[PDB]
Amino acid sequence: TTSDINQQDPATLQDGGNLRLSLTDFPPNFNILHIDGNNAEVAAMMKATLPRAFIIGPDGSTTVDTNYFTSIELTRTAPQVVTYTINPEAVWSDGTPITWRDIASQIHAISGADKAFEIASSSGAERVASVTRGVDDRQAVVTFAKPYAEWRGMFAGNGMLLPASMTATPEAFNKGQLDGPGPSAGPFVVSALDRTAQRIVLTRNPRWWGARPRLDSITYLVLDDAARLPALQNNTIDATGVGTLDQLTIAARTKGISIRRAPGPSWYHFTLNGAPGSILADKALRLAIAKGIDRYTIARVAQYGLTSDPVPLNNHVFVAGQDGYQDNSGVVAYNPEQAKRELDALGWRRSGAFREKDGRQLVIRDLFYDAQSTRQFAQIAQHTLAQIGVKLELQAKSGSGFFSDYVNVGAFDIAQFGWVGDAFPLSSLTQIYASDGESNFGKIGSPQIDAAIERTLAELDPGKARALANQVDELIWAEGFSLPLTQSPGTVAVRSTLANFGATGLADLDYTAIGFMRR
Amino acid sequence: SPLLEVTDLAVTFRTDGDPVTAVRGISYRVEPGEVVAMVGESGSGKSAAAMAVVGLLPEYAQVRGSVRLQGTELLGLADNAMSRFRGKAIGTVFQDPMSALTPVYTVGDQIAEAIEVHQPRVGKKAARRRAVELLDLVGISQPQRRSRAFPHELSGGERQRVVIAIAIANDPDLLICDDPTTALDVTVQAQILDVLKAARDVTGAGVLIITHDLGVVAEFADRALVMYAGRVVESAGVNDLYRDRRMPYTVGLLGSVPRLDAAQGTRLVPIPGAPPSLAGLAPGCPFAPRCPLVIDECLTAEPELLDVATDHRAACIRTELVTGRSAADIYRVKTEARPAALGDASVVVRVRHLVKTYRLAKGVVLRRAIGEVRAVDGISLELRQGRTLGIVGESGSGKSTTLHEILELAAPQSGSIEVLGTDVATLGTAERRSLRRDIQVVFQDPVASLDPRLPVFDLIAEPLQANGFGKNETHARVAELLDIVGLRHGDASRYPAEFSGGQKQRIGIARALALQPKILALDDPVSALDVSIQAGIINLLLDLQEQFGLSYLFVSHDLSVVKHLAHQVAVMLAGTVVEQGDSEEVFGNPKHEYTRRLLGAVPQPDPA
Amino acid sequence: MTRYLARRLLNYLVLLALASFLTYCLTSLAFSPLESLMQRSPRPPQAVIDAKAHDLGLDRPILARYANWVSHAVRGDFGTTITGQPVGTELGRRIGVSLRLLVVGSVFGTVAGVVIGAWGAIRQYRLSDRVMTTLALLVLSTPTFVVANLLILGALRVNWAVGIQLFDYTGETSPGVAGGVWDRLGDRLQHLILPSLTLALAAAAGFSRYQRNAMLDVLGQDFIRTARAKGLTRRRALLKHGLRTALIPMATLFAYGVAGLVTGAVFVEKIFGWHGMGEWMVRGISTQDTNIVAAITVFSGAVVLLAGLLSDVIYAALDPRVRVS
Amino acid sequence: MTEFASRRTLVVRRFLRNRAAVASLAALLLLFVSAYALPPLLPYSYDDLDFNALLQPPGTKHWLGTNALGQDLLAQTLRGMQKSMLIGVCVAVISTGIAATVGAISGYFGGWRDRTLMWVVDLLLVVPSFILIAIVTPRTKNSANIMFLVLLLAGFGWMISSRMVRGMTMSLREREFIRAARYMGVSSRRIIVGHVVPNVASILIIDAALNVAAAILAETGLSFLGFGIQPPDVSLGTLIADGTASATAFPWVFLFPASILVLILVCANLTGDGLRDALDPASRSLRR
Ligand SMILES: Nc1ncnc2c1ncn2[C@@H]1O[C@H](COP(=O)(O)OP(=O)(O)OP(=O)(O)O)[C@@H](O)[C@H]1O
Ligand SMILES: Nc1ncnc2c1ncn2[C@@H]1O[C@H](COP(=O)(O)OP(=O)(O)OP(=O)(O)O)[C@@H](O)[C@H]1O
Ligand code: SF4
Ligand SMILES: [Mg+2]
Ligand SMILES: [Mg+2]
Repeated sequence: TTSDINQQDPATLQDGGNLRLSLTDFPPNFNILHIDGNNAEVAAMMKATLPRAFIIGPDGSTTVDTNYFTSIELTRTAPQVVTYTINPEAVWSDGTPITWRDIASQIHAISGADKAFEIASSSGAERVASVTRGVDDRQAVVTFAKPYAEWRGMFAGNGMLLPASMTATPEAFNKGQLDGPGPSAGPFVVSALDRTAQRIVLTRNPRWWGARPRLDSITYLVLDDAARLPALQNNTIDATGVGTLDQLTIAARTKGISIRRAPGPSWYHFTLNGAPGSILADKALRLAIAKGIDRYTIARVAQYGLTSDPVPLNNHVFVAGQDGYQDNSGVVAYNPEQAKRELDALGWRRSGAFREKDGRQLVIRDLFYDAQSTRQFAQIAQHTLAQIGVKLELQAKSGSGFFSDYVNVGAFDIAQFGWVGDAFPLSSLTQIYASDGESNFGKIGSPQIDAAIERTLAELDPGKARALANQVDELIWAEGFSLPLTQSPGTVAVRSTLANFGATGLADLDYTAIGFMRR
Repeated sequence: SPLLEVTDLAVTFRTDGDPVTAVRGISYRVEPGEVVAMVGESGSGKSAAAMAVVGLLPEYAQVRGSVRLQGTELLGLADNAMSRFRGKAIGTVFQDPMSALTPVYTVGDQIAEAIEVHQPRVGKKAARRRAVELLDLVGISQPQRRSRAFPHELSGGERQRVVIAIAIANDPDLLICDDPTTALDVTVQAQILDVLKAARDVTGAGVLIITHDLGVVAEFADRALVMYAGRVVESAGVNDLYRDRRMPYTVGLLGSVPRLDAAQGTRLVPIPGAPPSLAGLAPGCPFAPRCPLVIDECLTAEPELLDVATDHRAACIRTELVTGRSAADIYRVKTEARPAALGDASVVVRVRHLVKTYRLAKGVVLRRAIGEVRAVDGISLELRQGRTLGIVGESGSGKSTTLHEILELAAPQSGSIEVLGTDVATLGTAERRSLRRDIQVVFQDPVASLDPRLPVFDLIAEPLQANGFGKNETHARVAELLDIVGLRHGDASRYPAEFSGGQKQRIGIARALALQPKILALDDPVSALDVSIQAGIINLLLDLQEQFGLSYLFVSHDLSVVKHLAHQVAVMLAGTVVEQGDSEEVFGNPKHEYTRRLLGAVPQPDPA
Repeated sequence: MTRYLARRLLNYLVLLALASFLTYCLTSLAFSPLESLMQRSPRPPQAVIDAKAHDLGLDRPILARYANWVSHAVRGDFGTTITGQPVGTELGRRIGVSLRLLVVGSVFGTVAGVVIGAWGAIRQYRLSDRVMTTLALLVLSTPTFVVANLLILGALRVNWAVGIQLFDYTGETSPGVAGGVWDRLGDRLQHLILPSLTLALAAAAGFSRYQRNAMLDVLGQDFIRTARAKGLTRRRALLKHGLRTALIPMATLFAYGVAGLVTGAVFVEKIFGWHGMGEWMVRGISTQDTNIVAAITVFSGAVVLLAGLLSDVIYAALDPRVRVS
Repeated sequence: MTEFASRRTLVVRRFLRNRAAVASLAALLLLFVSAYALPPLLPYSYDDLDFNALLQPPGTKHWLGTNALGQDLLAQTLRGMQKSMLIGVCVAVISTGIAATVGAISGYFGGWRDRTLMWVVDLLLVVPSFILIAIVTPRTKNSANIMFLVLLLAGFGWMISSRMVRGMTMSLREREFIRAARYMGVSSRRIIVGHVVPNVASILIIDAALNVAAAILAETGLSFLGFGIQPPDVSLGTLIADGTASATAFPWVFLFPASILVLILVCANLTGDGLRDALDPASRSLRR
């Protein structure tokens, strides 16, 4: 099911309570579509206060949000016109009705046709031709210039709908809510920002037309990672994230809190530098170095006590719980005798310690930042590669300047950082795995890859698009682009009294049903 | 019950090395209406017996005897019990007045604190008022202005009078005062002894006084105790001891005082020999090595105090011979002045119209002025070469200031200083350092001028290792300086903090007589030395000037020593040279009505 | 000494105005403000990150940037973080928070340290000293994360044994504290107990060693003997005179214990969830902000320089022999 | 002469008759040797990963337990000692030397020397060395960092101690024996190193002793914030930094490296006490 939240019937819970959570920094900007405003946790907090078009299930499957829209449909699909209609009960915090102009204004704001807006991503608004008015003011028809397979993710997942007054001019976008968000329309409203104590309080929305939430308020405390566990230990907050086996042990042996886990979407990888001139500019060398690295031991050791049966990730597009996931790393299976065979049949002879082509030694440079949390993968890979005759010395960078100084300029041979999976994953691949993508930091690509990437996100069939996405994934596995290592387990330590809240995975919570167990 | 009773007291400091048996079994007593004086040689244990009685010896003292104040055996009482007597029944005056005062409290505060310890209902206003009254009674000038003077802003005599005031603040029943008059001139110590007498007559308060001079004893004390090498060695009345002494040591010591009826030269006779080691101390009388009367019996066992007359006791197995005879007879040793004298009159120091002034202020941070002290007011001084100039006068009258204005070779406030031809302002920095190779000084307070973290050898050798001496000369000179002054080899590994106090003063003299300077500035150089030892220092200084032609700037409050070795003297009062000239036209008849008073107030050593 | 003030205020104005020149140029060279935008899965389109670069300067000569900064830094405009939030108002917030956190713990820590060190000098090698010495060294040789976490373990045990929550350590006031005007002060003092304990342990441990070594020099002197001859008990004489003399080297240590720690309590404000001046420096560095760092060096200099005036004043008060100032 | 001994001869004799400080100098310098003689002796080298034995309590093959990666903790902490003890001793010595010379010169002379020296000191205090240590430290993993570290920790660690020494010297230079030494021709550096430094030395010693541990913990404070010595090379500071998190759940990982630091500071304090008693003549312990 991939979800573990201690499901209970909402009606059998308390009619009050105060959920208290923690952040890691006070949100600078309160606009989620702004570069300084988008974030994992800021969006997570806003999801309780803003509209969203679709509800994403435990495996990423989407269904229409009835509380905001009565029906969203793909109408005509010759230019792919999409029709949103809003139910005649949704109103903003100020009391003005939600109409089509909100949709039009938001997707013009993020369309990128005006450079004044400092958008964080385009999210497929770049492909929208025009937005007009349907039968009435509660209906918007969105016409696309070219087909977009991933259109349900425009106002879903991490994307919400913002009021037309906060996305209508560049000033309102960039600085409209620098010090507190604008109107909201969801089960809760933010009504206390204590910038000196750094705590945010969300109370019940008085004009919420949907289900009545069981909670009475949600309180966020800006806590450093060192204070997160001691605060949970004595009734100050009642949910953390126990990333390490250390925190897992301390939380597990604490009376009153129960740890619940579900695979998270973020993962790790090694990224190979195929830029012309690095040792790895040849495909066969990359495919032989990667057949001499044990990703399973990396997983099993770096996820020692967090999970049972720790496995690596074997997909560049989807994650373990997501549907359409499959094992595509069959071309780069571990077996190390073939790495030795191929490196011998490729030129690098075994001169005593490490392989040498002609005097030049087979020596690879590994760059990681955040030394403490990711030394684990640098050191295991080096140990298991030394047995083939590959050096792989570790260059732990500070993390202050990591991308800007090394990765974006190509001064690396293998770089390891993280990506984040999403319920709508197709938009990121045309930026990462394209030849001209802005995140293809290692300059490995082929016209075949581009021709397939700009064919998956053009198929308006929900399942056929997944098949094509796996074609693209099999191709990027076949040229040693990267080696996904492990996706983080979603071990969160929550108070055992909580219900309908916990580790969800790629799925989303609903906030009218989380509460405290009676008595 | 006697007001004090000591019996078989013995103090042996156990430092790193052989233990020093400072005191070995003494016993005496003091009565309420009576002053007892304890004279003796330097290093003989007097100021260790004093601290043993009072109870303020170090942690390693190892005292063992019996001392009782008024029936209460105070040798073993807890500090709480021995802090109900230590201010109200036992008032103590310490030898070194400089180190005895906390350097971060004004002297008025120190006296007021002493007052309010034993009467905490007085307060602070009344306590400070009465402390000011004490400052005036003792005799310090500008009491009100000088009450807030941190001890480093006082003269050497005022700094001692403050300690006396602290001792007599609460009118104690016993006064243990140690040489309470070594930094006071004649006409102020007259009144200090007067106030001690007042404490004897207006109250009870028998006094145990330890002095190195004998004129004070001849008129102040009632009984005498002669102490030598730890033992009390001769005991009698003050009048009977002076004319019927019967112990060879007291014959040699009572007959070696300065005479004041002498001229330049007149080598006074010291006791021939060296002081006892006080560590080995071979069996027999400790004075046997220096005795003209020593026989083989005197060495077998140590003699004890035997009765010889009415209230007269001598520790000497043959005294019937000493009866009647004189020091010139008992000691056939004769001292005659026949040196290789050098005569010249080329100026070496010429001070003209010197002026020095100090500012007086109150407060902790703001420090607003309240007055001034004209320490020097336009003196004119002149010292020839090969001659000495004796600076005498009232305590607190600028004598120590001028000595240190010449010595810091720099342009003074409002005068001119010319040392050995130079004008001190005309000097640079390298010519000045080369110049201070023949000029030295003995500081008035000898313990403060020696740092505590250097052994004795490094203190004496420090001058003559900054001017180019190898470690075969630096060592042969220190070995010969140690025995010139009378110290012992093996004291060169001791730190200055563990010496008697007349021994610390001989260290500073030895440090000054290295490098045989041409001008030697002496700030009361023989004040804490006893009569016999200081006689050999004067004989040393006099005979070291006839040859090598040294010229001393000699300032002291003993107008008898000055008579022996001063060609010219300069009486100095209130910061001005009241009178000056050769020490016959000013010692013979003084034509000014303060130097006549000072010369007419000297204590005559004959009790009758 | 009015003349002295007229000298030192200029001697410190030039110092401040030059130190907050070196830092601005050095951080303009070392810092890369836009990296945080790159370490983001949805990497902002290149256009809107070059636009952000041009927005906050970052392409003008460094001397020109500093000229602009100091142009309105003299009228309170201390700038704006990389994310639009003003810097001056946050500066006020953070200095307030750090003051309230540090005063109680530090002052009681140094008082306790002076007492413990002076006590250990009198009983130089006895069991009391040996025990206190190992305790001080134990505290000084462990990270403060560990000391504070041990405090938290103990407080949790007390809470779980009594049954009532009497130890609330995280934050600065009870999240959702209800009515009261007193019940506010009760809450504040309840939350100050553990942070103050951590700071006081560190301060006492550090100060006791210095006090011990400073007191051993004045232990055996003579004015203590004459103080005892006044009628003072050995204990009272030693304190009133010896300790009064021994405090002179410790004037500096304290006057700099008023400063320096403002930004060095980062780890105490990590575990307990306070936010000021130790968090802000680490945030400035980690976010690569030059305005934050400049606004911090200005204030920290304005404190560490007026702790060099108070220092000379206290030195000539504590010791009259220093005729310096 | 006969048997005349200098001051330093007496100081050495007095120091080596305090047996606590003699013992805790041989210990301090024998575990420095054992930090190099032992690593090529014991079964498991550092950076040897035992994936069979992850996070194990101390036992037979692993005498002090393992790590998260399986690295033998005993070998790891020995290699950490090699780097961290050298840096600690060097920082203590250099910081104390610079503080002593700067404070003594400025305090004893006054005038322009005082003004300019304290100008430089106050400049070094105002500028935040924390960024200069947070950015420079993660540059290059070699001796270069150990070097650049001491240059920065030692160069920005002496200012406070220099102020303390200057304050003490202003009162010391108004003494009477300082004046006597000046009157006798002693040069202003023989005065300083022969009269001022020994009479101020009771606090220099505590500075050295405390700066050992302070320098070792400065490089763990760096590792707590993400700066500091990087993974590939190990130092005792980084070992403690990685242990404090699991100081409660898996105590051995934190306890053993930290207990080494405690022992180092205890010995560095007992030796300091021995020397302090040697230089002070009024010490009561040396009164037999
Ligand atoms: N603290 C000490 N430690 C070791 N020896 C000491 C100490 N104090 C005094 N002595 C030694 O004890 C002996 C006598 O000392 P004391 O001060 O009692 O003599 P004194 O008769 O008072 O001499 P003076 O008349 O010169 O003051 C001397 O040899 C001296 O060196
Ligand atoms: N630093 C100072 N500040 C203020 N007044 C001082 C200072 N030093 C000395 N005096 C005063 O100047 C006067 C001169 O004292 P000086 O030091 O010359 O002693 P002196 O005349 O030799 O006295 P004695 O013969 O008792 O040693 C004294 O009244 C003293 O109180
Ligand atoms: S006992 Fe003998 S040696 Fe001693 S003083 Fe008398 S005659 Fe001289
Ligand atoms: Mg004496
Ligand atoms: Mg004088």
